[PDB]
Amino acid sequence: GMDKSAKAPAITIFDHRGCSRAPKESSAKSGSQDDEMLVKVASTKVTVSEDVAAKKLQEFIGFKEKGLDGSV
Amino acid sequence: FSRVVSKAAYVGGADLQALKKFISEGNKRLDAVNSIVSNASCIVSDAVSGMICENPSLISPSGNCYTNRRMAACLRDAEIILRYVSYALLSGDSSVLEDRCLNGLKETYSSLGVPANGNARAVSIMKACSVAFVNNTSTPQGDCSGLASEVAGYFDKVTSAI
Amino acid sequence: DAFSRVVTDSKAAYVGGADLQALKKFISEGNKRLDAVNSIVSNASCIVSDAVSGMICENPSLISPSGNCYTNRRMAACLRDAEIILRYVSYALLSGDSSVLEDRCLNGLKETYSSLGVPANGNARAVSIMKACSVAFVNNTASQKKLSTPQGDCSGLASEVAGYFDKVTSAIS
Amino acid sequence: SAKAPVITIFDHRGCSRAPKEYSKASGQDDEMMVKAQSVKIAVSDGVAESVLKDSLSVMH
Ligand SMILES: *C(=C)C1=C(C)C(=O)N/C1=C\c1[nH]c(/C=C2\N=C(C[C@H]3NC(=O)C(C=C)=C3C)C(C)=C2CCC(=O)O)c(CCC(=O)O)c1C
Ligand SMILES: *C(=C)C1=C(C)C(=O)N/C1=C\c1[nH]c(/C=C2\N=C(C[C@H]3NC(=O)C(C=C)=C3C)C(C)=C2CCC(=O)O)c(CCC(=O)O)c1C
Ligand SMILES: *C(=C)C1=C(C)[C@@H](Cc2[nH]c(/C=C3N=C(/C=C4\NC(=O)[C@H](C)[C@H]4[C@@H](*)C)C(C)=C\3CCC(=O)O)c(CCC(=O)O)c2C)NC1=O
Ligand SMILES: *C(=C)C1=C(C)[C@@H](Cc2[nH]c(/C=C3N=C(/C=C4\NC(=O)[C@H](C)[C@H]4[C@@H](*)C)C(C)=C\3CCC(=O)O)c(CCC(=O)O)c2C)NC1=O
Ligand SMILES: *[C@@H](C)[C@H]1/C(=C/C2=NC(=C\c3[nH]c(C[C@H]4NC(=O)C(C=C)=C4C)c(C)c3CCC(=O)O)/C(CCC(=O)O)=C2C)NC(=O)[C@@H]1C
Ligand SMILES: *[C@@H](C)[C@H]1/C(=C/C2=NC(=C\c3[nH]c(C[C@H]4NC(=O)C(C=C)=C4C)c(C)c3CCC(=O)O)/C(CCC(=O)O)=C2C)NC(=O)[C@@H]1C
Ligand SMILES: *[C@H](C)[C@H]1/C(=C/C2=NC(=C\c3[nH]c(C[C@H]4NC(=O)C(C=C)=C4C)c(C)c3CCC(=O)O)/C(CCC(=O)O)=C2C)NC(=O)[C@@H]1C
Ligand SMILES: *[C@H](C)[C@H]1/C(=C/C2=NC(=C\c3[nH]c(C[C@H]4NC(=O)C(C=C)=C4C)c(C)c3CCC(=O)O)/C(CCC(=O)O)=C2C)NC(=O)[C@@H]1C
Repeated sequence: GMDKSAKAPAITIFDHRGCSRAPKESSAKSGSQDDEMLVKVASTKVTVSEDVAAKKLQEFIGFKEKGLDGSV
Repeated sequence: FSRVVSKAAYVGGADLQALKKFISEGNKRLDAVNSIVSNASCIVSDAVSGMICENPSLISPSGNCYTNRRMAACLRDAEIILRYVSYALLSGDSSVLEDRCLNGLKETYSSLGVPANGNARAVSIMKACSVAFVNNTSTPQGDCSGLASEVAGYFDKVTSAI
Repeated sequence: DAFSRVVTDSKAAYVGGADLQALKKFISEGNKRLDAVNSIVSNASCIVSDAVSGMICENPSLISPSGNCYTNRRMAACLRDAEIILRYVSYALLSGDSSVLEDRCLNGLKETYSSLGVPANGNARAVSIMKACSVAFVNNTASQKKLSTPQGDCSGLASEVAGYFDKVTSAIS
Repeated sequence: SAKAPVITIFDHRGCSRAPKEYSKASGQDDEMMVKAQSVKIAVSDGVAESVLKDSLSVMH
C-alpha cells in the first residue's frame, strides 16, 4: 500500500560511452561498451521547497503563457 | 531492482548486459526512461501549471494549491507519480506502481480534499509529455512507439486509480 | 521613476489601469513588449536550468571535482547568477533600454568572475543558450490553438532582446 | 545583495477576481496589470540536485 512516506524511485541513466571519467560504481565487467553505461536506482523522499513552490506560483499566476508545447 | 523500493542500486557492466537480456528492448527502454527522467522537472511544472491555468481557483484562497505548503506538496506528488511511472517503464510492469504508489491513494486524497479533476488534468499532461519524449515529438532514430504506449498505459493506470 | 526605486528596498510597484495604458503609449509596441516579457519570465526556471545544463553537457568537466560548478553550493550559485542575468535582461526588455542592466549587473561583473575563476567560455555558452531560448519564445511560431498570444510579427522585439544578451556576453567575457 | 526584478504580467481580461492592488481606463486595460518587484534571487539545494541529476543523464 501507499505508505504516505513521500519516497519515490529516482532513476539516473548514464549512457557515458567514451567518457574519460572511469566507471567505479558497478562491479561486474562484461568487456563490452556496457561497461561504460549504468542504470542507477534509489528510493528517495521527494520534497519541493516552499521557496520553489513560491517561484512556481509566480510563473503560474499569469494564467496565460506556457512553454512551446501544449494546447491552450 | 526491488531492494531499493537505503543503499542505492548500481547496475552496469555485466549486470546491465544481463538486465537488458531480461527485459523487452533494453537499450530503447533505457533511452525512453532517460528522456523522461531527465525532463522530469519541466514535466512536473508544466503539468501543474497547465492544471492551474485551466482552473485558476486552485490557487485562490479556497483552492487546494493555495499557500506554499500546498503548492509544494502538489508539485511533490506530481513528481512522485512521475518517478513511480518511470520505474514502471524501467521494469516493464506496473506492480510496484500500483501497489506502493496507487493502492490507497484515492481515499487519501478524498480525506484531504485534493480535487479529482485537477489531478486528472495534471496526470494527463504528464502523460502527453512522456509520450512526446519517448516518441521524440540524442539517440539513434527509429521506432519507440511500443515503449510509448507502455508508459501511456502506466499513466492510464494512475488515472483509473485516483 | 516609479520603476527606478524598484530596481535600486522591498516594497513592490504596481502599474495597471490608466497608468498601464499610458505606459504602453510611452514604450514601443507596448502590447507585444508585454507579451514578450511575460513569455520570458513565465519560463524563467526552464530557461535557466536548460542553459546551465547545456553548458554542462557540452563541457562535463564543469561538474568534475575540479570544475567550477562542482558541489551543490557552486551549482546553486551558477543557477542563481544565470537567473539574475535573465531577470535583468527581462527588465531591460520591459523598459526598452539597457541602462539598469549595464549599470547594476554588468558593471564589474567581468572582474568579479575573473577573481572567482568563473570560466568565461562556460558563462558565454550559458548566456548564449538563454539568448536562444528568449528569441525562440518571442518569435514563437506555434499554432494559434497552442499560442498564448495573437499571431503577428515580433522579430523586432526578438532582435532587441538579442541585443541585450549580446551586451551581457560582451561585458562578461 | 543578489536581488533581481521579478515581473508578473496579468492579462486577466474576463477574470472574475476583482482588481484591488492598483485611475481606471474605461476599457479592458482595467482588467490587466504589470507588477514588478526587487526580489532576492535564491536557488535551493534540491533544484541544484535535480539540475545535476538531469545534466548527468543527457551527457555522453
Ligand atoms: C564523461 C561523461 C565525463 C567527463 C569527460 C568528465 O569530466 N566527467 C564525466 C562524467 C562524470 N561522472 C560523474 C559521476 C558518476 N558517474 C556515474 C556513472 C558511471 N559509473 C559507472 O560505473 C558506469 C558504468 C559501469 C557509469 C556510466 C555515477 C554513478 C556517478 C556518481 C554520481 C551519481 O549521481 O550517482 C561526475 C560527477 C563528479 C565525479 O564524481 O567525478 C562527472 C563529472
Ligand atoms: C481570474 C483569472 C481568477 C479566477 C477565476 C480565480 O479563481 N482566481 C483568479 C485570479 C487570481 N488572482 C490572484 C492574485 C493577484 N492578482 C493580482 C493582479 C491584479 N491586481 C490588480 O490590481 C489588477 C488590475 C489592475 C490585476 C489584474 C495580484 C497583484 C495578486 C496578488 C498576488 C501577486 O502575485 O502579487 C490569485 C492568487 C490568490 C488571490 O490573491 O486571490 C488568483 C487565484
Ligand atoms: C497553462 C497556461 C498551460 C500550460 C502550462 C500548458 C501545459 C500543457 N503542456 C502540454 C504538453 C506538453 N508539455 C510538454 C513539456 C515540455 N516540452 C519541452 O520541450 C520541455 C522540456 C517540457 C517543459 C515545458 C510536452 C513535451 C508536451 C506534449 C507535446 C505536445 O503537446 O506537442 C499540454 C497538452 C496536454 C494534453 O495534450 O492533454 C498542456 C495542457 N498549456 C497550458 O494551457
Ligand atoms: C545538453 C546535452 C543539451 C541541452 C540541455 C540542450 C540545451 C539547449 N537548448 C537550446 C535551445 C532552446 N531551449 C529552449 C527551452 C525550452 N523550450 C520549452 O518549451 C521550455 C519551456 C524550455 C525549457 C526546456 C528553447 C525555447 C530553445 C530555443 C529553440 C531552439 O531549438 O534553439 C539549445 C540551442 C542554443 C543555441 O542554438 O545556441 C541548446 C544547446 N541541448 C543540449 O545539447
Ligand atoms: C526510443 C526510446 C528512442 C530511440 C532509441 C533507440 N536506441 C537505440 C539503441 C541504443 N540505445 C543505447 C543506449 C541505452 N543502452 C544503455 O545501456 C543505456 C544506459 C544504461 C542507454 C541509454 C544503446 C547502447 C543502443 C544500441 C546502439 C548503440 O550501440 O548505440 C535504438 C536502435 C534500435 C535497437 O537498438 O533496438 C533506438 C531506436 N530512438 C528513437 O527514435 C526514439 C526517440
Ligand atoms: C510577440 C511578443 C508575440 C505577439 C504578440 C502580439 N500581441 C498582440 C496584441 C495584444 N497583446 C495583449 C496582451 C498584452 N497587453 C497588456 O496590457 C498585457 C498585460 C498587462 C499584455 C500581456 C493585448 C491586450 C493585445 C491586443 C489584442 C487583444 O486584446 O488580444 C498582437 C496584435 C498586434 C498589435 O497589437 O500590434 C501581437 C502581434 N504575436 C506573436 O506572434 C508573437 C509570439
Ligand atoms: C498536486 C498535483 C495535487 C495536490 C496534492 C497534494 N497532496 C497533498 C498531500 C499528500 N499527498 C500524499 C500522497 C503522497 N505521499 C506519498 O508518500 C505518496 C507515494 C508514496 C504520495 C503520492 C499524502 C500522503 C499527503 C498528506 C501528507 C503529506 O503531505 O505528507 C497536499 C497537501 C494537502 C494539505 O495539507 O492541504 C496537496 C496539496 N493538490 C492539488 O490540488 C493537486 C491536484
Ligand atoms: C554559472 C552560470 C557560472 C558560475 C557561477 C558562479 N558564480 C559564483 C559566485 C558569484 N557570482 C556573483 C555575481 C552575481 N551576484 C550579483 O549580485 C550579480 C548581479 C547583480 C551577479 C551576477 C558574485 C557576486 C559571486 C560571489 C559571492 C556569492 O557567492 O554570492 C560562484 C561561486 C564561486 C565560488 O564559490 O568560488 C559560481 C560557481 N560558475 C560556472 O562555472 C558557470 C559559468
